[PDB]
Amino acid sequence: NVTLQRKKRILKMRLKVPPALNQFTKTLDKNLATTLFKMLLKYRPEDKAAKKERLVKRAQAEAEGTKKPIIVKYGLKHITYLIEQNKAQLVVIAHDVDPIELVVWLPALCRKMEIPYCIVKGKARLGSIVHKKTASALCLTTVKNEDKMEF
Amino acid sequence: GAYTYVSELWRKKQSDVMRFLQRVRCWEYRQLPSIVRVTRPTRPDKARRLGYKAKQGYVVYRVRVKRGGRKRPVSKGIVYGKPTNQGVTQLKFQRSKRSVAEERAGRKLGGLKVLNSYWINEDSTYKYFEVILVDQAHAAIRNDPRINWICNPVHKHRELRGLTSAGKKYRGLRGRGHLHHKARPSRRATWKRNQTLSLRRYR
Amino acid sequence: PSHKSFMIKKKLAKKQRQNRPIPYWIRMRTDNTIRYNAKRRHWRRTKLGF
Amino acid sequence: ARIKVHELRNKSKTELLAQLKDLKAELALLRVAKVTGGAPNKLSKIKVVRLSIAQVLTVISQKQKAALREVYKNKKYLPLDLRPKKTRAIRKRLTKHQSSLKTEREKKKEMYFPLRKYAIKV
Amino acid sequence: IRTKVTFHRPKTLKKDRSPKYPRVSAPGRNRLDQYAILKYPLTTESAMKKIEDNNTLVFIVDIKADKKKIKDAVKKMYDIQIKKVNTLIRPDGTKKAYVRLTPDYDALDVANKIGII
RNA sequence: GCGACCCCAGGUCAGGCGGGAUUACCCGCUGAGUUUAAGCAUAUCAAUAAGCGGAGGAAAAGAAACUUACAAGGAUUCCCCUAGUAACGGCGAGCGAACCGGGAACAGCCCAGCCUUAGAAUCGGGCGGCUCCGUCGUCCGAAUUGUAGUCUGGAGAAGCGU
RNA sequence: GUCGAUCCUAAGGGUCGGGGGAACCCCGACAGAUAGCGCGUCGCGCGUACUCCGAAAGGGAAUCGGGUUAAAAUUCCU
RNA sequence: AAUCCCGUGAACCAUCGAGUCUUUGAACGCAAGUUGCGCCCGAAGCCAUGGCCGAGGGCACGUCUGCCUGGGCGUCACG
Ligand SMILES: [K+]
Ligand SMILES: [K+]
Ligand SMILES: [K+]
Ligand SMILES: [K+]
Ligand SMILES: [K+]
Ligand SMILES: [K+]
Ligand SMILES: [K+]
Ligand SMILES: [Mg+2]
Ligand SMILES: [Mg+2]
Ligand SMILES: [Mg+2]
Ligand SMILES: [Mg+2]
Ligand SMILES: [Mg+2]
Ligand SMILES: [Mg+2]
Ligand SMILES: [Mg+2]
Ligand SMILES: [Mg+2]
Ligand SMILES: [Mg+2]
Ligand SMILES: [Mg+2]
Ligand SMILES: [Mg+2]
Ligand SMILES: [Mg+2]
Ligand SMILES: [Mg+2]
Ligand SMILES: [Mg+2]
Ligand SMILES: [Mg+2]
Ligand SMILES: [Mg+2]
Ligand SMILES: [Mg+2]
Ligand SMILES: [Mg+2]
Ligand SMILES: [Mg+2]
Ligand SMILES: [Mg+2]
Ligand SMILES: [Mg+2]
Ligand SMILES: [Mg+2]
Ligand SMILES: [Mg+2]
Ligand SMILES: [Mg+2]
Ligand SMILES: [Mg+2]
Ligand SMILES: [Mg+2]
Ligand SMILES: [Mg+2]
Ligand SMILES: [Mg+2]
Ligand SMILES: [Mg+2]
Ligand SMILES: [Mg+2]
Ligand SMILES: [Mg+2]
Ligand SMILES: [Mg+2]
Ligand SMILES: [Mg+2]
Ligand SMILES: [Mg+2]
Repeated sequence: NVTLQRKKRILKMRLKVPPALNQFTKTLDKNLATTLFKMLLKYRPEDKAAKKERLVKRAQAEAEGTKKPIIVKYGLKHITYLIEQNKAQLVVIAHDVDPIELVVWLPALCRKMEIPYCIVKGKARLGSIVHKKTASALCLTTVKNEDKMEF
Repeated sequence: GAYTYVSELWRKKQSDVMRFLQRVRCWEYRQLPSIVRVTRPTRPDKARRLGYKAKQGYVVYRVRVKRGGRKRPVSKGIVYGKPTNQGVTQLKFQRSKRSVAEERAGRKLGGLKVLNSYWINEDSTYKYFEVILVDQAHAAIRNDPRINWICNPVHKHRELRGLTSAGKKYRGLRGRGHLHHKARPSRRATWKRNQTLSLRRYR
Repeated sequence: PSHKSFMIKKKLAKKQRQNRPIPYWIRMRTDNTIRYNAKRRHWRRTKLGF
Repeated sequence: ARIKVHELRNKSKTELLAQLKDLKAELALLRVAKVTGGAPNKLSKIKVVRLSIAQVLTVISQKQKAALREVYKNKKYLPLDLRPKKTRAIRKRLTKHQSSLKTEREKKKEMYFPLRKYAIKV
Repeated sequence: IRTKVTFHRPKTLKKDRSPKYPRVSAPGRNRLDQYAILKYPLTTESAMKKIEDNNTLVFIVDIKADKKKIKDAVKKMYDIQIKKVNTLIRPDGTKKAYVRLTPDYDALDVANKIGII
């Protein structure tokens, strides 16, 4: 197992990489990545415990006779729909999606729709934001008005 | 809706992007054994249109099968018979490489039911397939009305009776009418029916 | 031979038990057709084959 | 006189073992009499004592099994010996609920458009 | 760092079985008790001479009984100590045990208690 | 060095599944020659016997990428007929279906993909309760590289009102 | 316990993984995270893919007289 | 056979739902022309936490779900 994974890394860089696949090596800079990830942490989806906690607050509210949340959108199927509908303002793509065909076309789609996109290192890092083991890509449909300048 | 992009990309197998990815994958598969468990399907879009679901009970295996015809397994290439049967090479197996891959997985994985399979790669020497198998004993499968049919005893070893998607192809069942009529209900059933000498009581 | 396995010795023991005459009172039962032991074996006439 | 099964079931566990111990000892003496030219009447007692030992063992085993089945009653996992035997094929079958599972559209078809009762006027 | 060029599988933790249910509801009953082990004494003329000549008792025993279990069965049955036990399998497939009692015990006295003499 | 993920390894880890047997019928593969041709090699015997596998009370097939050319039929299977016919064949020996028509029976359906995003609404397991082939609660997992709903071309989505 | 089998390995046999094979089967430690062992008291050290079968004539821990039965003994008795 | 007869009741009776079910065999610790060669758990009993004794049971392979313990810069992030 160790030998194959090391030979796999070598073989990729020995062969000529077509441009559509080579664009994923040009990931976002480390300095800008931290700023982007810091903003994402401020829009994390609610946890399982948090999700249940609000549903019991609503049940009591319903018995005793409200704002649209602003959170990160995840899921390749859902993100692609947002991009096509032109409701996405920023697309974050993982560079290490295997198989790569799942996202090798995302940069082209974002470019054709005039939606800014970035390629960041780590699908595991993206998954941690949305409380998942991994996430192929993340999307931001809208940021809170209090921080629309830095965004 | 991202699956259409993936499916359309896999229709361009001779493009630079696909030629590169398939070339690297083909090398990787050659180094591993002929039957290997894979954590997830290499072609999720292709898998789910053949019945695969991302839920406990579904498993995917990659099967490697050698390419080429079927040399007659006879010692020294000697046939004791008339010239019409003296051929040894240029003989073709009636079942396809896809069928063989399913049978190899089915026999090895006796505790699972073979659902379907699909092509993933090939070289001059080997052909690679991914076989979708279902753990019929898992509760998640048995409580799913769309797949729990495979838990019934009539569906034991579908691949060994030619009942899979590949099985229907090589039995001649993909198609009907004047070009495929002898294949139903089965080729041997048609023969026996047509050979029957019906001797009625009042004849 | 003197050197013999446990399994073979057990089989030979059973054959000896089966090599007896039928009890006399068997022939006096109602509707009896057993006249004698039809499976008698002599060590020198018929061999056990093992 | 002889052993009555319904009387055994009223005895305690210790008493059955004590009676079983006595019966086996009695049978041992009869076996000695069988090889020492015992009287024909005493040789007929071997059959009676053998029956008694089997009856006592049967009662002991039945009580032990019954108690075990009560201990594991309402438990999810039971020892294989206490699980229903039936047949191999029957045990692997889908449950009654599982066999009747259907998709949502199939459920709606049954409710919306079930088979109706009707007749043709003569 | 590694000082060995040969890779060895690292040791990993192994747990002992803790089944949620016992595979067998209860233990099986003892099929080789004292009565099962000792079927009956041998009362042949050759066997009888060994009662007094050698202080030995000849028993027919279960073929699955070993000398260790025969010794304990005789102790529980007749409450006597054994000097040594010799066993053989007879041509009829049954097992015979030559049980020699210690000098502290008299085979002839024990034989009368059994009821063979 | 500490973490996440990936791939892989070990486990008498918790709970499950598989092997083998049977031959009448059924499904897949493999596959002769005797024989016939008055010889014989294609052919025929035969898409058969033998061989190797896999099932069930039936199996297999099945809701048209069909038949047809008509004033059109309408999933599959089976019977009669078509018919020893069209066709195939050292066009020799031989071989040989199908549609229409008449009957037995009759049943239709489920997915994949654009479409929850104001909420993975889905499922499994551990534990507990109950009205225990199930259901409810709670906890830990699976899953966004997509569970459940909606849709399957005969349609359908959306809007409108009867 | 003392005679043998049992143990060891020989020509060889049967096999894991891997490679073939429609399958029955073929090759046989050759495509590989070996088996574990040692020393402390669970930790350190070592660690080259079989803890398998294969000899009543090969290798091999230990029993000698005397006596005893109709029939057993370097096995019973001393 | 003072086994059994106005009856918890005879039977080489019928039937089946309780219960028993040796060694093997797909055969599963390893083997086998061997009742041969291993390892683990352990009631009861018993001698002063240990020791002996021991009924009975466990230890095949492939594989699914979950879990525990780990390996590799395979891809990263932070010191
Ligand atoms: K031939
Ligand atoms: K021919
Ligand atoms: K639950
Ligand atoms: K030897
Ligand atoms: K020598
Ligand atoms: K001596
Ligand atoms: K051995
Ligand atoms: Mg999974
Ligand atoms: Mg002779
Ligand atoms: Mg013979
Ligand atoms: Mg001996
Ligand atoms: Mg376990
Ligand atoms: Mg001829
Ligand atoms: Mg002729
Ligand atoms: Mg001729
Ligand atoms: Mg045949
Ligand atoms: Mg079978
Ligand atoms: Mg059956
Ligand atoms: Mg029928
Ligand atoms: Mg069917
Ligand atoms: Mg249709
Ligand atoms: Mg029709
Ligand atoms: Mg005619
Ligand atoms: Mg023909
Ligand atoms: Mg027809
Ligand atoms: Mg018709
Ligand atoms: Mg969906
Ligand atoms: Mg609708
Ligand atoms: Mg509509
Ligand atoms: Mg010796
Ligand atoms: Mg050798
Ligand atoms: Mg072999
Ligand atoms: Mg192998
Ligand atoms: Mg090597
Ligand atoms: Mg190694
Ligand atoms: Mg050895
Ligand atoms: Mg040996
Ligand atoms: Mg020697
Ligand atoms: Mg002699
Ligand atoms: Mg065994
Ligand atoms: Mg044995």
